[PDB]
Amino acid sequence: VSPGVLAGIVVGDLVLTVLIALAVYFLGRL
Amino acid sequence: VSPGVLAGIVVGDLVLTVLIALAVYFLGRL
Amino acid sequence: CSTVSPGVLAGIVVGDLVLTVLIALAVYFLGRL
Ligand SMILES: CCCCCCCC/C=C/CCCCCCCC(=O)OC[C@H](O)CO
Ligand SMILES: CCCCCCCC/C=C/CCCCCCCC(=O)OC[C@H](O)CO
Ligand SMILES: CCCCCCCC/C=C\CCCCCCCC(=O)OC[C@H](O)CO
Ligand SMILES: CCCCCCCC/C=C\CCCCCCCC(=O)OC[C@H](O)CO
Ligand SMILES: [K+]
Repeated sequence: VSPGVLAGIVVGDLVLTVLIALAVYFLGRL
Repeated sequence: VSPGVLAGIVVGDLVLTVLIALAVYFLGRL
Repeated sequence: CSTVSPGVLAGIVVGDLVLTVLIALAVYFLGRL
């Protein structure tokens, strides 16, 4: 796999992890 | 890391990410 | 071919999981203030 893909994966991971953490949190606020 | 291996890591990690968030909030409201 | 070391890969995955815990904790702690 290419470093270009991996750059997307790593940064994507950071972003999605924050979004998931916050989505799950506010789901629990319903 | 092959594309197949990377794909398994992406999927497994995101499932686990959702559950970890869920678990932290669950424990936190006990 | 740039073969990645299994030790590094294992380390980074665990690293991600620990960071994930930390992110969830941060949300939790700041959320309840
Ligand atoms: C679909 C439900 C998945 C729930 C599983 C929880 C695993 C949690 C581990 C995550 C770290 C990343 C490793 C993920 C490894 C699991 C998936 C897998 O083995 O992938 C096979 C891949 O196609 C060839 O490596
Ligand atoms: C094959 C691999 C299978 C993958 C599975 C590995 C799961 C590992 C544990 C994750 C912590 C999640 C614990 C679940 C927390 C329970 C919270 C709960 O039941 O309450 C629901 C909610 O909080 C009320 O709306
Ligand atoms: C992605 C999960 C982040 C884990 C955070 C754990 C705590 C910090 C320790 C190490 C972070 C650095 C390791 C991850 C970034 C290094 C690998 C990398 O940069 O991959 C890019 C590659 O060059 C292709 O573009
Ligand atoms: C919207 C896009 C969403 C994308 C979702 C991504 C989720 C990836 C899952 C776990 C992060 C761990 C990634 C581990 C693979 C990269 C680290 C790696 O193998 O790098 C070792 C190398 O030696 C250093 O450059
Ligand atoms: K993650």
